[PDB]
Amino acid sequence: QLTTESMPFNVAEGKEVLLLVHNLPQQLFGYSWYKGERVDGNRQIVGYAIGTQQATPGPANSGRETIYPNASLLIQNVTQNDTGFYTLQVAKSDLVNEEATGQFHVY
Amino acid sequence: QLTTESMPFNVAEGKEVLLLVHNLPQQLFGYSWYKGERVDGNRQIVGYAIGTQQATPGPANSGRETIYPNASLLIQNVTQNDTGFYTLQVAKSDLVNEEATGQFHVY
Ligand SMILES: CCCCCCCCO[C@@H]1O[C@H](CO)[C@@H](O)[C@H](O)[C@H]1O
Ligand SMILES: CCCCCCCCO[C@@H]1O[C@H](CO)[C@@H](O)[C@H](O)[C@H]1O
Repeated sequence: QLTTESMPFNVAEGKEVLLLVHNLPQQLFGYSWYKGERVDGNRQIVGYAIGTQQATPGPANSGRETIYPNASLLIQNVTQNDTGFYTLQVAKSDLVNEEATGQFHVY
Repeated sequence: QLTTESMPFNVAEGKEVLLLVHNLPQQLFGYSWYKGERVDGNRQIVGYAIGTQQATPGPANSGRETIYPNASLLIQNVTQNDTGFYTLQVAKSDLVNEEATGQFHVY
């Protein structure tokens, strides 16, 4: 149900990409974005909490990402390193969290 | 820092095992326990809120689990399908969460 997609799906090097997000839940505490295919705090880019509206970088944060209040993740001056899979956990207050994976390709 | 450890490490099928949890961070708002090596809501056993004490069964819930305020998980009438790996996510209120993976062996 929860999905993410990249606009565009194919991204020239050095140009922008937007990771969009769809079918969020009714009710969420916040979002966590991760590089690659699985939830892992060693590959966390950012945590975001809606109520205070508070982003915090994790270790995988490059400095070129911007998370928006609807979960969307912008990346500018994208690099070969950015290419491929991203992963998004929606955190809920009842601890039953939802997760999604998407990607884009760099050329 | 956050760790988990099985007691006992080897469990006779039909007996009990207790998953001890050490070094909870400060400023957390709940727990998730997942079956396996990875955080993944498809194999979740429970999400638990520490303020309200509500434990919510996930897909991987058997009925034999009991979860404590300090995050420890007891499992009773241990089957063979309970063997191996369990993974813990501590939900932090900055969403810069933490994870831990321990195991046990049935016989
Ligand atoms: C280039 C950066 C501009 C701002 C990025 C935020 C774009 C908004 O984001 C989009 O909004 C739509 C309606 O709210 C939703 O349907 C999409 O799923 C969502 O990701
Ligand atoms: C059947 C008994 C179940 C009661 C809950 C288990 C007791 C809580 O576990 C306690 O916390 C940590 C590991 O869990 C350690 O720091 C402590 O030694 C341990 O007593």
